[PDB]
Amino acid sequence: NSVFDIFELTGAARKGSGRRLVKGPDPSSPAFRIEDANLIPPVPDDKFQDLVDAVRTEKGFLLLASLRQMKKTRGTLLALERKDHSGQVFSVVSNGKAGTLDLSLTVQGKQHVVSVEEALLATGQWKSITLFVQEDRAQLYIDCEKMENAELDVPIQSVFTRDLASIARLRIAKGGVNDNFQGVLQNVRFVFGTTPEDILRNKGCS
Repeated sequence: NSVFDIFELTGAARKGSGRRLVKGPDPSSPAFRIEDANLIPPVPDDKFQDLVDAVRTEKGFLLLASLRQMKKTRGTLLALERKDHSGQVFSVVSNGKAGTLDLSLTVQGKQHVVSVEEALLATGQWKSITLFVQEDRAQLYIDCEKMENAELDVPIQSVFTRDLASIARLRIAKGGVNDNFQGVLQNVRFVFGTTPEDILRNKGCS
């Protein structure tokens, strides 16, 4: 219940499906070059419910991800899309045009969007992020340094409702505009019962 690797949960490593297996900074884990995010299978409802339960309990989460994004592009890292295809209830977008990490939350009929500034992740090079969300607070760590904070207009658990798995599904690298992720992703994971400090220390940071 501590680690939820999204690519592993979707089964995005099966042979022939919306992505291409490549190498990443982590020599022991598979990396995925996005070819067509639309074709990447959604996280099964049962596994997504486990995630929802974890977020509910911790009143937030710790999201880790390594990315090599195309310059000047808006790329959705992940999103909670409504099963009825009317939109997304939540999304994390690496906005290479604004040089920000955008967090969108739709708490019924209302789309609130907040940008985490000074976060240019869209550089043809590999970057690692640690996003810590607790209540209505967001703290972003890029690599072993840089902390940029932002506050949401509503608490994170307000999105992660009890039976969210019944109306939405978790998609990786897929957007609502034409914000599909362009580039390579690796180790996109939700981690619980741990802190960012605790985790910056376990990657060699200081």
